[PDB]
Amino acid sequence: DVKQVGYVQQIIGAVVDVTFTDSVPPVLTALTVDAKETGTLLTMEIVQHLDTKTARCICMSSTDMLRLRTPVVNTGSQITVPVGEATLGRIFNVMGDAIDQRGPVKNKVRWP
Amino acid sequence: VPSPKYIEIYQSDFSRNAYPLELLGGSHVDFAKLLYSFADQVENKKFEVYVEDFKKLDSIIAEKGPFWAEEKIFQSPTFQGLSEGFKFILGWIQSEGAIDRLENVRLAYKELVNEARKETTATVIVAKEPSGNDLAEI
Amino acid sequence: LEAKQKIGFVHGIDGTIATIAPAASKVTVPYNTVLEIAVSATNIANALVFNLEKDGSIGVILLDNISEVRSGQDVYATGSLLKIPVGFHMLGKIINPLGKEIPTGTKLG
Amino acid sequence: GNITGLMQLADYTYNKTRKELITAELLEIIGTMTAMHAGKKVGLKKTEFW
Repeated sequence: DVKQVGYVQQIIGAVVDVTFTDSVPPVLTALTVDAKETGTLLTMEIVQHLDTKTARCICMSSTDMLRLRTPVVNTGSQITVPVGEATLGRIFNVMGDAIDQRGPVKNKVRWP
Repeated sequence: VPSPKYIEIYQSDFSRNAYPLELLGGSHVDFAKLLYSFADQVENKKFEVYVEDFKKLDSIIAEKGPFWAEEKIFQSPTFQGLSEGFKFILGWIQSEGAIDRLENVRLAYKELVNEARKETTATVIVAKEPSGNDLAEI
Repeated sequence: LEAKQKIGFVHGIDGTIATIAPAASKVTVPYNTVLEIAVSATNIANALVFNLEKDGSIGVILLDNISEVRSGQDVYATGSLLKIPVGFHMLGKIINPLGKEIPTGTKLG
Repeated sequence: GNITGLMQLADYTYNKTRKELITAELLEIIGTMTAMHAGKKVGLKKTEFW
């Protein structure tokens, strides 16, 4: 299906507000912006609502070179991370992405 | 562009006037009472004009996207179908940055109109497709 | 027969607490009373009134199904204080303060 | 010598606790003033934009 899209409103530190036209997702839903604009991937979980048609959300990577009109995309789920025996003997980031430069983690399912 | 009849109402005081109802809220109570003032005084109780204007603005918004704040309300080919006072108040909302409170303005203006006309509304949701018999029952 | 009374929509939520925005003006909520929030067509999130404001907004304490709350959800009102079941049938049990029994391994007060 | 060695530490922790309790009362008062600033509303600021 089509993915929901929202637009940044204000930035104060790592905290960001986003205006969702149709409706706002639940709290803890993750929201991803492509690395074309910011330069790096950036997933951002909702933590609280301010009013209708607005959501406050924390960033994981740095907010450097972040603008006030960037398209944000609703993933439709919380921050999912891999699980299984493929996660054994591996170093992981906050996002669940492996950083030990070895290879792609051979997960089967991801849990929030 | 704004007429002096509107500028007199804007620069003057209007919130202290007598209304059909005392209205709870922050700034949008004034966004609604000012619409009621225009519709009652200069437009001569043509309330439905602004209620149609809201619909027109919604249809324009959907086609133009969310960033309609940056464009000016008066000079625009899309907004030509709106009323001058409605445009004035959208300019005022743009000045105060309260453009995210528009739904909370229309939900109040509709109450003001429905209490001036004394027409309480009721909302029904029936079906994936309407059924006359169930409606007659309802 | 039994029509639930609505007072507003969910305006904001900050973790354990929430702020309601009332729909109409002539509607009036009591103080310290329980409210309900239709988080879904099936379930209901109980609540309680702790503040009232000049803007008509309502400061609300939430008690159940906080994760299922959103912005724009219909907000209902019981118009009664918070009550719980009481009696000798409750002795020998662990119990949620909402009256719900916690498994292990009529009257209202 | 021992009594002096204890007396300087006692005076030091006494002044430490004094200064921390003063800072604490100050940050309480500033927290309350800030909460009241949040409680107070913003006005309208209506003026000619044209």
